[PDB]
Amino acid sequence: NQEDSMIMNQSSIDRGLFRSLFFRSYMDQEKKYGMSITETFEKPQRTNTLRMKHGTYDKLDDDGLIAPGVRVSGEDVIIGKTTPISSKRDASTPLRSTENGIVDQVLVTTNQDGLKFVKVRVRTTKIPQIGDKF
Amino acid sequence: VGQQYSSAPLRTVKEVQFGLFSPEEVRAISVAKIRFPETMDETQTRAKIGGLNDPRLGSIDRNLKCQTCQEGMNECPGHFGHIDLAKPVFHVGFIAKIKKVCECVCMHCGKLLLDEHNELMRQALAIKDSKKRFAAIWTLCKTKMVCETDVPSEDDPTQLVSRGGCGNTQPTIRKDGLKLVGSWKDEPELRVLSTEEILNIFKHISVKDFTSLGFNEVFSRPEWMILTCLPVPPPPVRPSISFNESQRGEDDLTFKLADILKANISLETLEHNGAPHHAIEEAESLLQFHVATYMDNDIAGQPQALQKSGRPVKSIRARLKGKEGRIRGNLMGKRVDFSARTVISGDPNLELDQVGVPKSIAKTLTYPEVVTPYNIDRLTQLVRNGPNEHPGAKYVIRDSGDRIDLRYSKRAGDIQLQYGWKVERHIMDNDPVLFNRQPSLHKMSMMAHRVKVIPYSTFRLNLSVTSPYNADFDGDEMNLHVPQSEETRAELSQLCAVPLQIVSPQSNKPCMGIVQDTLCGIRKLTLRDTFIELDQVLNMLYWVPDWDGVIPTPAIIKPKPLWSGKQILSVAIPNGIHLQRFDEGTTLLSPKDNGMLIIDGQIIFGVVEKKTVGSSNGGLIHVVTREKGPQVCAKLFGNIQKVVNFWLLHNGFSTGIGDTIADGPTMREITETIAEAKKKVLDVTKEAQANLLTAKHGMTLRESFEDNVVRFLNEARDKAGRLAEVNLKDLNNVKQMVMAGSKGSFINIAQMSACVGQQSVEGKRIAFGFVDRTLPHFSKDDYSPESKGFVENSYLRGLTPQEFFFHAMGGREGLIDTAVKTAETGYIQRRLVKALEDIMVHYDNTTRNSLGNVIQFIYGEDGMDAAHIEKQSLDTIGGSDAAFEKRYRVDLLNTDHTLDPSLLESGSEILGDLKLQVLLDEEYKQLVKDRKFLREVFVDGEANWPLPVNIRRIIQNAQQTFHIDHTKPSDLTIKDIVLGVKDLQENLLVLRGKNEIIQNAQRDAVTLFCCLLRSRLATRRVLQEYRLTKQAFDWVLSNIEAQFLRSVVHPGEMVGVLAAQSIGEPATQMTLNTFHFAGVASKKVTSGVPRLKEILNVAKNMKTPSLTVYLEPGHAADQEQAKLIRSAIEHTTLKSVTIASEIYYDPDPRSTVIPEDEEIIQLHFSLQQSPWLLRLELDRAAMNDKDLTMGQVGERIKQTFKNDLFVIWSEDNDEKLIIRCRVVAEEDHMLKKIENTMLENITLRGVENIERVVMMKYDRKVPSPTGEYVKEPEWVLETDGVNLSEVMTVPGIDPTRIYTNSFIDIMEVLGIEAGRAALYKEVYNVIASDGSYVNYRHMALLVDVMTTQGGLTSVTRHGFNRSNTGALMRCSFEETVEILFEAGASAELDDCRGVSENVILGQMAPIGTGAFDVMIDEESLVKYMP
Amino acid sequence: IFVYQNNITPSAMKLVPSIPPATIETFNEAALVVNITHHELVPKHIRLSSDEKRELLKRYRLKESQLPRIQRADPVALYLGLKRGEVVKIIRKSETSGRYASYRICM
Amino acid sequence: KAIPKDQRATTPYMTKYERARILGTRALQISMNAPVFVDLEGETDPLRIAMKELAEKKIPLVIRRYLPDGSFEDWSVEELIVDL
Ligand SMILES: [Mg+2]
Ligand SMILES: [Zn+2]
Ligand SMILES: [Zn+2]
Repeated sequence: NQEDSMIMNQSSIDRGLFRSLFFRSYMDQEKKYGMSITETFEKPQRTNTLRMKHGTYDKLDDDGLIAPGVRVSGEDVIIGKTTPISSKRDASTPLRSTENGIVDQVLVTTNQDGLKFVKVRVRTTKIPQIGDKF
Repeated sequence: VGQQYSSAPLRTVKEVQFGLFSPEEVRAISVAKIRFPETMDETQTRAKIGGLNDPRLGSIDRNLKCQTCQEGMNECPGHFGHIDLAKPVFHVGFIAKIKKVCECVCMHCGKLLLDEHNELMRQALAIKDSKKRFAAIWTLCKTKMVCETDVPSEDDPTQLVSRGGCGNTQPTIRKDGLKLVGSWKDEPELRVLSTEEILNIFKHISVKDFTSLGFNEVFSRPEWMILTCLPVPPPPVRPSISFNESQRGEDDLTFKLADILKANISLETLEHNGAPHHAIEEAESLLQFHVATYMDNDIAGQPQALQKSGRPVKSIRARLKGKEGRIRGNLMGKRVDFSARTVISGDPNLELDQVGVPKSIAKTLTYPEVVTPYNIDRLTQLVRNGPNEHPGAKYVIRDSGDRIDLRYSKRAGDIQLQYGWKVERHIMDNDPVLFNRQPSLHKMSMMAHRVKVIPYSTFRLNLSVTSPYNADFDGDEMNLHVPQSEETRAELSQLCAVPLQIVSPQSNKPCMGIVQDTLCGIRKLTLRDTFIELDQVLNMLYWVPDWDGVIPTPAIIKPKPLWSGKQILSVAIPNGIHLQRFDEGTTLLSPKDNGMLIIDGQIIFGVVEKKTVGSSNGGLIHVVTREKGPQVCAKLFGNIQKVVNFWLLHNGFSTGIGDTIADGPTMREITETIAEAKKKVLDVTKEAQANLLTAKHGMTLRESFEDNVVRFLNEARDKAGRLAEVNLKDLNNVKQMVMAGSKGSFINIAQMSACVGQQSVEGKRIAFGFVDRTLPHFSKDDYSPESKGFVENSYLRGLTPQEFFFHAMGGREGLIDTAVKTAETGYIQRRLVKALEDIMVHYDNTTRNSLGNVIQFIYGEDGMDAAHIEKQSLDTIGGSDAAFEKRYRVDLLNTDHTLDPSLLESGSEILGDLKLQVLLDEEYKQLVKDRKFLREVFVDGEANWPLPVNIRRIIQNAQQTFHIDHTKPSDLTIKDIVLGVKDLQENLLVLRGKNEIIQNAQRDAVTLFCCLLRSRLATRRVLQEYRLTKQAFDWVLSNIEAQFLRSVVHPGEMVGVLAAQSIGEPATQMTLNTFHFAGVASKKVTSGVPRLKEILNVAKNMKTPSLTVYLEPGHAADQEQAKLIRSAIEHTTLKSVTIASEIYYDPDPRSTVIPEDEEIIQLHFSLQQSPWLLRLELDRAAMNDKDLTMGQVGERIKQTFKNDLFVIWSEDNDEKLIIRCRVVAEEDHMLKKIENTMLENITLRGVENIERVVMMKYDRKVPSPTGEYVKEPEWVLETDGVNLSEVMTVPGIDPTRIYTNSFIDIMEVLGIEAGRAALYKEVYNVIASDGSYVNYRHMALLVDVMTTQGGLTSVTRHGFNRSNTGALMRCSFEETVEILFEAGASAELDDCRGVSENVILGQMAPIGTGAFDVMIDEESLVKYMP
Repeated sequence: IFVYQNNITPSAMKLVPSIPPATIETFNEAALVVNITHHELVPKHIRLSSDEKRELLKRYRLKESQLPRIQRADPVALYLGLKRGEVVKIIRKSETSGRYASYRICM
Repeated sequence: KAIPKDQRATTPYMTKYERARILGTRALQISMNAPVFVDLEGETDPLRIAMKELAEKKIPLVIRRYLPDGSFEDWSVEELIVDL
């Protein structure tokens, strides 16, 4: 407990003491180009480009997003997106390299210009651990 | 590094030859014709045009191609391409010189403007230093503005000799934008100087003319400051950024070039087509602009050359410019691999040198080990273990130079290691690491540690190593770097290891203590009242890892056998330890259990706490470290800690409100003690509202009022508390933490349980922001305490609205002079450091810098290492001539002055020997000659000084190490003592040389020491004081010869930096803009950081320029004698003594229309002019303060204008002193010019500049006739303006003890060497007001650095960073690009001897470890085999 | 050695360096009024024969320039009238070690 | 410039920086699979081995001490007195 640092009874830590929730939330849109060329929310794989990510796309559905229940972790993908360039370059968005948790709520909406808009929210639970500040 | 072997030989950089690119080379080097401005698209086709970036240069697309050079991307430094400009240009940075040069040479024939003929010239043409031999030649030619055809030779000024022809007038020149314009004269002729011409001229400048001017025939001709062929830097310099394919994002630089190229073409095309003569120079400027704005973009010629979107642009220069840029941002500090960082915490279970790393990291950081028979087994083991199990690895590497990703690679589990292979493995317990906390300004901010892999994600360290890092566990992130070679980890192990750091050089004392629990507890455990029974006594014993496994016989046995806290704790203290203390009432039976005795490692008596076990000098640690070894020490903390901590865990310790509530009566007793202090104020309140208050030297009545009130309330707090402090029983936790000193001061007690106190802002208690009052809850003009900000309640009762509010204003203060202090602090800290980098003790024991220049011919003037020094006393100095004799005097020829045989063995058979009284006396006449020497040095009388070899202890050991008895007599021949102590000094060699010069400097660096030596090893001392025996003695001599020899300094120690650090460290903690004097204006003096700024800066206009002057010998206590001189110095002007000036209309010089004036006139006529009178009444009171007499006054006025203005004046007896006078075509007007000329240019008595001056009664200490040192006070005057030169030549002062805090002057007057003395003296103080010690040597070094050179070289861009030091080194401070420019300009050459020089070339810098080379003696390599 | 009172004509002074070997110096009166060299802070300097120097160097492996310098116009440099080259041996008192040799060339 | 074994002037002792580099330098070499002139009483750590190679002063090295002016003095680890 010496010099500004305490001893916290673990037992109570377990009984729920100081447990916190933590929600983050990525977001992407289907950029458009007046000369008709649109990005898209699909689950690609090889097919010319090769330019993808190391992450495991296998957690995505077919619309390019993940669904609640899922349990994301390392650099897994969270959003599938492709840009037609002159044709498979990724624009998908991985879960922040250092985090990990459970998706919690997603949502697709339209963005004025009639673009597809998504907002993925991955929730995690953090428990009073040693390095933690109080 | 860079992979792939190359026949090429491998060498290091030795010199750095800065030069300038001759167009011819630019082309030569170039590989790209670089014609087109476009990037690629061969009409869209992806690749690169043989135009810009790669018409052969480096490449992109991961393609070998680079003119076959292949090697591609990584392993290929681009190549330079060129780009022929259509018309020559200026070099943004060189415009400066290109100009000045012209000013130094006339056009047309282009030649110097001052040959050997003009004399003032010669004197320049000799100064060897192309840097000044220039700004000199220029100062002499900016004036000549005609190319003289003939000048008088060395003979008759009648005969004219010719040199170079054409006198075509030279034009003066001015800088407009990026062009040069000059005028010719009769109504000027303004024409622009075409670059095409300037160039020409330069081209025509002579060889000897180059050189004469700061230039070089080979590397940098001036003709090359004008760009003709532009070198085009390759890709790696201006790399793009690809977003896969079809998406390219190029670099700014690539763009400018483009524009430069564009601009260029559009220009050329204009000289081969319809060339509208002067419509071209309209685009020639565009080139110049770009070609200029490309290298620099932060000019005075406003146009920022923005790039669409408002983006400024990144000028090449912009890249090197300090902090966050090339030189200071990538080279002097890099980000690095094999680094870690997390939150830290305390582990009362680790050793001092250890650092608990969490596994997570261990598994991520790798130490590349080499496969060797010693390891193969254990190594392969890891490899197999994979990179996920802890004790494992994560890469293996073969001789073929190729990585094996143990986390993949099919043959993961396979693999048979090989002799010569390497295995990047996981960091394992006990690997040496470089732990550290920022910010780093201390050697002790980065210490090596023993790794110790552990669970959970926080770096773990030992409490007692908290302060060196100065860290708390409030979420403090620390770093960590992992060594990489075997030699590297050795530099951390044998040098930067925590235990090796226990004694701090910048305070010659321990820098690591014992805190909180451990400390607060080791005391509770010590008390006599603390007894421990069996069961526990054991567990403790056990806890101590070195316990000889011998249950120690119980202090008590009688009915129940017990052990004393002291007893077992003692088990933690090794054997051979000896420590004597004596606090206050201490008497080898210390009733209060004060002080402390520790013998053969056993606490004999006395309560252990801070003083004994803290970072104090002669503390337990200091000893052990010096007596047993760094090792033994570190290992000591542990034990204590473990033992203690454990006992505490079970005795328990707390804190609570109960510790802040004091005895009911002591509360009232305080209340009234406060009230009484209110009236003692109220009294002085009306007694000042009734004008009955003595102004007091305290200046200003009001100012003098406060100083009494404040002083009255404070006096009450401190004391109101002194009540609670003594009423808080010896069982009050708070007090206990205080006693043990673990935490808390008695103040903290007051402010909690007695009374907070009076708040403050700049000194003056709470002011009147609220028009004549504090808070709108107050009645105007209320000066009572409860309104000027006095918090009467204790933190326990709790402030009131008002109290609370003021209190705030009060605290919130620090939080500010911390927001600003922090801003300047940093800068100081760096400069010092950047100034003394290169300073290290060389092998001759000199102390030089990167050049060779000495700066101490002996580090600290004594060649001792700060680590080995303490406050020992010089017994010889202090004391009366009476006692001194009763101590060191031995007379073998005298019943009453000979060594009583009960001491020496051969005592009685001595009394008389005349051959010994020759020595016995040689000794005395010496301790004597000494006494005098010292008093001529340490005038103050001060006897305690920092000196290597603690001899007080060395003997205390010699004492109980031979169990000497104070009963039986010695056995030493008196020849033994004296003749030995004499041989001892013969061996305390500090320098070694085989010649005189040196062997003489030796005797010097040794002096101050021996005196202590002889002071201690006095024949009368040695026997009657400490009963030493031949043995003991001969021992004591042995250690000293060593402990000394070890105390020396090691030829390597980068002291420069050390010094630096040690001043900035404390510099940083200095308070800011405080002034404790404020509240007594006029006695205001500059102190603190702003002052220190003032110094290092070598500022002229100092805020406080005072200068203290002492009287002449005798004339001392002569009170009156004082003013007598005051008025003989303090500048006095008529204006100071006048009370008015009036112009009257009196036409009758034989009667004044004024009554009161009659009597006067009548007198000056018994014993032409003008009718306009000017009458000056004077102040009587002002004619005594500074003695004066009407006569004198006017008398002066008269000899001021002389024969042309009639003057008169009353007599010293008239109730009204006066001065009438008239002039002698507008009389009024002229009789007003003489109205001023009479007030401000007229002096009376005194010296100019020196306004106010005052008297003070200082307490000087001086040689009593009897010998003792005594306080013989003296009066002295302190100026308040300064003009030494003359206040010195005044009678009555001792122009030997005069002193101006403005060393800047004391240098001009008295002479450099004394200057230094002042300098150092001033500095010492700045730092010493915080009560911050800093071993002489450091400040000493700093000071010495500033001086040397010639006078006062400041610690700033304008100073030390201009010296004869090589480029890059200076390049690394404030002026970076600028510097470099004027480097390759004057063909600089770099030694590459200065740290920075190397750190920039990534080479091993000559520093400690690098202060020498190592070698293999094949001949000694043979004899090493059986 | 010439001791003027209020000043010398700039027409005059420019005649000193016109008769070598012999050398001339110039001091104002108000200057010599007090001997600075007697000042608490100023410690005794000393001239060194063109041999005691060719030695000092040799024995310290010093290059003329690496030596601490004193201003030609330095009060004490004048009081002992040094020349571009002569070296002085500043010997002061030290709280580290009673005495402390030191030197200074003359620029 | 070169200095005779005589006319020697420097410290007769070993600068910690000297030792530490030697020690390091040696150990490095040892682990470089270099000949070890002492009986490894069962030591497997190049440093530890070097430290022994040193306390028996059987380390084939010569420290060349350079002087401000360029000349140097060569000292062998056999000679150099290791106190510390
Ligand atoms: Mg903090
Ligand atoms: Zn290439
Ligand atoms: Zn000319």
